[PDB]
Amino acid sequence: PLSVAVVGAGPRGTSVLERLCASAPELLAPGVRLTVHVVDPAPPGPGRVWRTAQSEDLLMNTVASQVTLFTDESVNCSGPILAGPSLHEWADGAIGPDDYPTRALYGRYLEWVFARTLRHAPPSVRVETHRARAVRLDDAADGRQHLALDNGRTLTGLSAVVLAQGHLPVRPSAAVLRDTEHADRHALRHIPPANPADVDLTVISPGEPVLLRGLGLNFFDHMALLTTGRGGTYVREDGVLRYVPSGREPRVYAGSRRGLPYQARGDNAKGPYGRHLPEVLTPEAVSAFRKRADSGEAPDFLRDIWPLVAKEVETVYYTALVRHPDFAPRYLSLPYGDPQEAELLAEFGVDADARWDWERVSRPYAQREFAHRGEWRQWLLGYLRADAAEALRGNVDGPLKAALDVLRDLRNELRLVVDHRGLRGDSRRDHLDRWYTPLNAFLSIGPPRRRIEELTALLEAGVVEVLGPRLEVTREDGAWLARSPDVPGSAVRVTTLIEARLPEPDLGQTADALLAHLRETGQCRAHVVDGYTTGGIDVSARPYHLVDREGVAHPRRFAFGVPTEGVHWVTAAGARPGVDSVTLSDADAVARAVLRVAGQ
Ligand SMILES: Cc1cc2nc3c(=O)[nH]c(=O)nc-3n(C[C@H](O)[C@H](O)[C@H](O)COP(=O)(O)OP(=O)(O)OC[C@H]3O[C@@H](n4cnc5c(N)ncnc54)[C@H](O)[C@@H]3O)c2cc1C
Ligand SMILES: NC(=O)c1ccc[n+]([C@@H]2O[C@H](COP(=O)([O-])OP(=O)(O)OC[C@H]3O[C@@H](n4cnc5c(N)ncnc54)[C@H](OP(=O)(O)O)[C@@H]3O)[C@@H](O)[C@H]2O)c1
Ligand SMILES: N[C@@H](CC(=O)O)C(=O)O
Ligand SMILES: N[C@@H](CC(=O)O)C(=O)O
Ligand SMILES: O=C(O)CC[N+](=O)[O-]
Repeated sequence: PLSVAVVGAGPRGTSVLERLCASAPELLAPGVRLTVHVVDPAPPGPGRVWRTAQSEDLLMNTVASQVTLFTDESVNCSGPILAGPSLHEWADGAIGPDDYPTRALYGRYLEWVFARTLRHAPPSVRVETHRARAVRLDDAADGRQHLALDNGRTLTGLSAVVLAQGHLPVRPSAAVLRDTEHADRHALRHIPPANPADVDLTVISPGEPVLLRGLGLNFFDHMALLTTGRGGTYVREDGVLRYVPSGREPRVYAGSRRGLPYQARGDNAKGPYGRHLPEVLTPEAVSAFRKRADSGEAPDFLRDIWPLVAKEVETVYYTALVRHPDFAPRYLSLPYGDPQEAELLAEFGVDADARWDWERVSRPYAQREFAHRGEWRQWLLGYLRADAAEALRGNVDGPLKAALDVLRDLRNELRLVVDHRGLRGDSRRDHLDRWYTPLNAFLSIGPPRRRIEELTALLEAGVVEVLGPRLEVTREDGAWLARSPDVPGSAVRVTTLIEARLPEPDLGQTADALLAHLRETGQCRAHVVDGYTTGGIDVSARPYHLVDREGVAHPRRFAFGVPTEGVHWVTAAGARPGVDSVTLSDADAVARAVLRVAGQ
């Protein structure tokens, strides 16, 4: 009887299984039975990231109304549209549409979507689940696939295998190994990169000096786990938050290279489905870029794409600032950086001090010097208060946060420009991966406003200190020494060093046994763009056949999501409703390819 396997039962594997069930009546012949084997060491639907047994202190970064695992009539795919509830609709008044759910609540939605998919399965499809890791994949003698699980079971005779493996562990860097050894010699705690939900922070004591190395979304999780996760609470008075200490908190120090907590997301005013529709990086502009990459002269990100992104953002900022119907048609007719930009702005009442400045938004401390810790702290509090107040105006009427939310909305169009070798390799390396991607995350993949208002109260209470720009950490007898070379008096000896970031996708350093096996035996390879090696596993165009060391696309193997980062840009994002989600149309295309390779 026919069999297939899905490796990974997080959102992407669950979505493949829902799309398999949707198309199986059209693409399997009458009377044919298909067994789908679903393999995850975590209960299926939520997988490891969204498991319901995690701490309720940890939040999503997406509003509840924009979280779904179901296709909708906007989605351009070949399988049938099967409407279901968003997290907000399913949650039955437990959460507001513009509020941020707990990660455990998304888990409970995902466990229910999985149980519902088994209830709605057509009679041609039997699902079998396996609480296990897959550790080897091989060709059988007839060309069907063998999948070996770490519980000693082997699945044989498979017509197809889908790898939906998401956020995988990585072997520690040389720096992470030196710091782990230093912790062993001096009885310290070193916590390497990980989902904050997976780390044991109960080993940190009250009053202990702790460095969070990182100021991004992992930082905001550890900030919550070491405060409200230890009996801390907040109270609001005259608009303004105050932190109420439990006495169990450590002394929290934090820093990074840029030295700033990530920007607050503007409060959502676009509803469940609202997206900035591009007027500079248009589908017409994107088609022309894809035509040049196709004919072998790929665009340069900095020369050719960045000026369109910059114009897109600046136009939205100025349009929200000027609020006159005639302004934007006149501004959009001007080329990016033309001298008439400045003169048109002056004519609509915009002074030189309200003008966009990419250098200031990137490093807003760089005009000034800091004489001691105290001057850094007062500057930083002023900066975070202004950030929270811009975010309260929302992502439609607030000019700054409307403009930075363009960067979140444009990801669809940037993916179509840069994915599948749409850039030259040297531009991919030096412009996208080393400059745009980290700036973009700082500006547009930051926390809810509430997290910036909490951090500000923690800074006022002295429970958190941010050390300052260009964080330096050195190993000493009995501690690490952390300082900012831009903030005199910032030096502090800590006894816990937390690397507050996730492992990035890296096939070359993977700690997954299955991909290490495929890499050693020449059955997968790193995606390469003109001599630049990315961290991504190489796949064909949709429906994403796995490509072997010699460049051969496998007919029975497909890989989908985070492990393809390099082929694809910003894979670490769920489906949104009403916007022709590529995550949903990719799941549908992968499911239909699996059913066609089985259904011969
Ligand atoms: C901490 C964190 C917070 C996030 N917050 C948000 C957010 O707020 N909003 C948002 O849109 N996105 C968020 N994301 C992005 C995330 O990438 C997606 O939401 C989504 O989880 C990706 O789904 P996936 O199935 O590709 O990967 P994952 O959710 O990582 O699921 C992969 C699954 O595959 C399993 N697996 C891997 N290897 C094997 C193997 N060899 N055998 C068997 N099973 C295997 C794992 O156990 C895991 O269950 C977040 C990610 C993380 C890590
Ligand atoms: N709340 C949530 O839902 C949540 C929680 C956690 C994770 N996530 C998901 O996971 C993704 C990654 O989160 P993240 O916190 O890893 O990344 P992130 O949000 O981009 O923050 C990474 C931080 O680490 C610093 N940094 C990065 N690489 C470093 C390195 N090699 N050495 C030292 N410092 C380094 C960066 O600051 P500099 O930039 O100056 O170095 C930055 O402060 C998010 O984008 C999101 O998709 C979401
Ligand atoms: N339209 C086909 C595949 C394709 O040719 O794109 C499908 O039915 O899935
Ligand atoms: N995944 C996209 C939206 C979509 O599903 O196309 C995002 O980055 O938020
Ligand atoms: O420069 C920016 O990014 C914002 C414009 N401003 O003057 O606030």
